[PDB]
Amino acid sequence: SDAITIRTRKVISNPLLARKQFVVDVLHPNRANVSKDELREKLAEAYKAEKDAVSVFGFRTQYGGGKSTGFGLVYNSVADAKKFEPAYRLVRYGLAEKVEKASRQQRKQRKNRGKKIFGTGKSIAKKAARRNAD
Amino acid sequence: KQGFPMKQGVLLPTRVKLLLAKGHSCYRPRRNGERKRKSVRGAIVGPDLAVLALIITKKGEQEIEGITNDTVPKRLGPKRANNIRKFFGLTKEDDVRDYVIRREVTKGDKSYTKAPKIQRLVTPQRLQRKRQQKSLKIKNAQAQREAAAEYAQLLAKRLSERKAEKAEV
Amino acid sequence: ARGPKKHLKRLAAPHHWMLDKLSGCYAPRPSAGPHKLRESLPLIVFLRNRLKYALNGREVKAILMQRHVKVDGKVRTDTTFPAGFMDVITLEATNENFRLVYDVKGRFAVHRITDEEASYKLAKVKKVQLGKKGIPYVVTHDGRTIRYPDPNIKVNDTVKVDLATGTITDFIKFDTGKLVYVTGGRNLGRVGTIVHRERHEGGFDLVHIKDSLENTFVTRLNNVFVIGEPGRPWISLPKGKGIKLTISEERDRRRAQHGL
Amino acid sequence: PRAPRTYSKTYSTPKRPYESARLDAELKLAGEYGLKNKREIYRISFQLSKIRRAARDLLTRDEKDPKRLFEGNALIRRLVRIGVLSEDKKKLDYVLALKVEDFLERRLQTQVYKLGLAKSVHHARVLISQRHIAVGKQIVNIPSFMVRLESEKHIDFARTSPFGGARPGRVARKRAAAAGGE
RNA sequence: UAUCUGGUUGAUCCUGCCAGUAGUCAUAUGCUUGUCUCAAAGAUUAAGCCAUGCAUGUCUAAGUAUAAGCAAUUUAUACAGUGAAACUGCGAAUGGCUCAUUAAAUCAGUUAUCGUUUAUUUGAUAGUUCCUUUACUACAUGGAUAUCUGUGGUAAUUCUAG
RNA sequence: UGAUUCAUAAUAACUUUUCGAAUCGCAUGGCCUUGUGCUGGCGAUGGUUCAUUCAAAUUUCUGCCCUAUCAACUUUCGAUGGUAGGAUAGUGGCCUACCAUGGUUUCAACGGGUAACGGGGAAUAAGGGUUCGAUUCCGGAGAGGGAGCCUGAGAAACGGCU
Ligand SMILES: [Mg+2]
Ligand SMILES: [Mg+2]
Ligand SMILES: [Mg+2]
Ligand SMILES: [Mg+2]
Ligand SMILES: [Mg+2]
Ligand SMILES: [Mg+2]
Ligand SMILES: [Mg+2]
Ligand SMILES: [Mg+2]
Ligand SMILES: [Mg+2]
Ligand SMILES: [Mg+2]
Ligand SMILES: [Mg+2]
Ligand SMILES: [Mg+2]
Ligand SMILES: [Mg+2]
Ligand SMILES: [Mg+2]
Ligand SMILES: [Mg+2]
Ligand SMILES: [Mg+2]
Ligand SMILES: [Mg+2]
Ligand SMILES: [Mg+2]
Ligand SMILES: [Mg+2]
Ligand SMILES: [Mg+2]
Ligand SMILES: [Mg+2]
Repeated sequence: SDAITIRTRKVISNPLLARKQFVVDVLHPNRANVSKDELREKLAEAYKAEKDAVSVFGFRTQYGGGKSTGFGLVYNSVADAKKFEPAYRLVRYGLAEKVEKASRQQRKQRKNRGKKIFGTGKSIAKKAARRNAD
Repeated sequence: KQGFPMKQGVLLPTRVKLLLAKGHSCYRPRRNGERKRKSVRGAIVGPDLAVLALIITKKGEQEIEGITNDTVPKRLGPKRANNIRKFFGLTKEDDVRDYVIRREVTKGDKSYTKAPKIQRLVTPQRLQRKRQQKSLKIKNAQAQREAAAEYAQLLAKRLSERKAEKAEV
Repeated sequence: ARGPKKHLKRLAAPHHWMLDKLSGCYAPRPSAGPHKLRESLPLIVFLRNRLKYALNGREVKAILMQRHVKVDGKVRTDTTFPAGFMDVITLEATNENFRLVYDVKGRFAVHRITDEEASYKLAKVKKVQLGKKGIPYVVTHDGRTIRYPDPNIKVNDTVKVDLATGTITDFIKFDTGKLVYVTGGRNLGRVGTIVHRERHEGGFDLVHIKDSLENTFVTRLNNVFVIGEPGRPWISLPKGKGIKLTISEERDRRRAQHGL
Repeated sequence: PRAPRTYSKTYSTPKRPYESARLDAELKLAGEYGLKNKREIYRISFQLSKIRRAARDLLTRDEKDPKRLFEGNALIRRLVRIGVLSEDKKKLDYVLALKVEDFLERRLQTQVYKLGLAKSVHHARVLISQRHIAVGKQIVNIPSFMVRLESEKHIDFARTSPFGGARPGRVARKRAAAAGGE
């Protein structure tokens, strides 16, 4: 029917980053869209890499289904992948977890507040408490 | 009153706007090297004072609740080796790793010990470092000398060659 | 304005980076180093746009930290360290030893040099003075200052620097009919022999230089670098070998060589 | 601050509006090669105009001498590739008079119709618009594509979609469903 | 991608202008407005005035850490794990904005500093500090100041007195 | 070196004698005169003038829009030059003293205007042009106005101060 014809164009082996980085080229004949997980699986099957250390991004399919042309790396290990790849990518993959944090504006406000106070806040709190009577 | 502090050596019993740089009292300068004009109260005591600070130097008769009955001990203690020695009364020969107020604190069930980060010593590592430095100083100098000698030799050779070239006409 | 400028805008960035007009506001300002801003090459531009061993700035930084990069023996960690002409960049993982050498068009070519040659650095002579304690010292247009040079090493000569030790292996005297490499403007990247030297009192010493093709050109002395004796250059030069073909010729070469 | 993304108000109006004969000619051209507007015609003229200008410039220097020889030659080659220039005519002074009609004739507009496929110019255009026609195996839906001659034999109906014959296509499906229901 | 037409006239040919015509990363505005990519956008008047919020701070194997913090356990009988705070360092002179001034001024290319400063940068590099030469500071010199913790003032202020 | 009173090295002194590692992380080697002795690695930061780099002030030459309903201006209150000092990082009427009377100008000085920041460039587009350039790049100015200064290598800073 289709068979998800995957290729790996422009393979640069990277001893510095500890990976094989490349352009993922992939075909759909009559299927439409490849899916990322599937692509990863395919890569693993090809390269003996395992999804854990495969890492893909970019793409945008050509026009009129058919083809898709993304960017894929295959690290020398899982650990290596973890300690080099940006966090967003990891999150996308499922490997890492989403970093739960406050809003940027909120953070900024907090920082400002901190700047405004001096020393330890405990003292300030104590002072406030004391005032409470007044 | 109002709340401008009584700065020493200013004179008058009055409120005075005054330019104050780093080094004095009455300004925490928020830029490293910044003058700023803050108001300041003169050094003399008048009616508008809510407060006079008073060091209770020599004792009297009535000890008041816990101002001269209880004693708050020192939070910190000697940080340098020398300082520690001074505190104690020891001299150099007594040797080192002790005279320090190690703490015993609990999270809940577990109960464990704190210690300082004391500075300055005849540290073995330090000594080694010093020795290395000395060696570097020596060795480098020697190398330089050698180089100079070599250069001199070369120069001499060149001179000789020149002389040879010359002696003809 | 008000002291030293700290940014480099991507259009104002020198053209022989070969940067994208788009893709960010700025370009990497090559920091204070042994080469002049515009006549340099930062380690970002090398490891991202040329080699493509790093997909981005962060990656480059990481690589630098890892400390497989060594520009001229020493290690480097600064993204924007100006590695200039003649500098030997060794990546220890890969063993891809490079010397930064210009292409005929002008831009820095990635010259994949052997391990035995990538060891010394050929470097010019900017000055010959004596410092304190009466010691004569030579200065290089390519960064270094070397104490105690062979008395007959004068200005605008070239010097093979051992690099590991930072000494002097040998030198070439600047003179008529000695292989020379060009580092300035319209002739930048070409290679030739040296025919004349128009002396000129103060206002720039010119040099009439012919290449292997018998095509003459002229440059200023500061824009010329003595690379060897005709036939035997002291460094391996890239494909093209400082010839610089005509446009038509180039086109012909392109459209003759169609090997699918 | 990145850089100004450049553009050209490429395709330029004529200097008089209502030169009646000219208008008529334009209309005729449109009819011949099924255009939505005079705009397209204007664009074509501009394209050709530029080429003409270039040719003139080249002529204004000596053929034998370098820029003229090379740049002009390159231009000629490009023209040939496009398929507006013939193979008999590769002498620069032939480019000088190319004409807009020729340019129009090279479009994927007409190179559908010229190769059969559609039946009636407008129909071809419509087909092109509606996600049929793949010049390679990549679906062109610009009418004013300009076919490469080298890739004119390769103009087929699309791999996907009907007419090429992968899927029947929507109305057909509906009809089938209706039949099934019946 | 060298182009001209209407208008004095009873009709004619000129001077001649008006009027049309075409363009404007040239502004405004009037209608309208489905899609793709691209995207300027409080300059023009007032370099007029501004509530609020944010836009510069920052620590590594490697400056100081007995937070009476965290965390805790199988280097501390001077110290060694992390680290709020603060002093030291460096940064805040870049960037961003705007066009008021300003007409040989700025600016453009072109020279020069044998006319100078230059943290940073990478290269370099200091046996002579002694003061007559028979008994002298070294395997480590000194006291401060901040965090804190405490005694506070003020109607208030990124206020800081003991 | 085109060119020096240059580099630079000696002789002579002064000097409220700069500098000349009582510095932090790893690692824990080599000889026994068997003391815990003398010794030695990988680095960090500082610190001297000379390099370099990032720069910095100046500075050479030539080039600006309109105006004669601006023909004289500059020179008491520096104009031009000199000599000397003072200052400056340094050149220099930059400032001071003393002297000379210069200096610019119909090849438009000087004055006035600009709804003028300069340039790259933009629009138009036969050739020559004409108009625009507040505005993505390079310079320059300014942070309500004008003044003054701290810190600092670098500010006459304004998200510093007076
Ligand atoms: Mg220590
Ligand atoms: Mg010169
Ligand atoms: Mg479809
Ligand atoms: Mg005309
Ligand atoms: Mg009349
Ligand atoms: Mg009439
Ligand atoms: Mg008109
Ligand atoms: Mg405005
Ligand atoms: Mg701070
Ligand atoms: Mg700025
Ligand atoms: Mg001298
Ligand atoms: Mg003088
Ligand atoms: Mg203007
Ligand atoms: Mg103005
Ligand atoms: Mg402008
Ligand atoms: Mg304006
Ligand atoms: Mg600007
Ligand atoms: Mg305002
Ligand atoms: Mg100001
Ligand atoms: Mg502000
Ligand atoms: Mg600012």
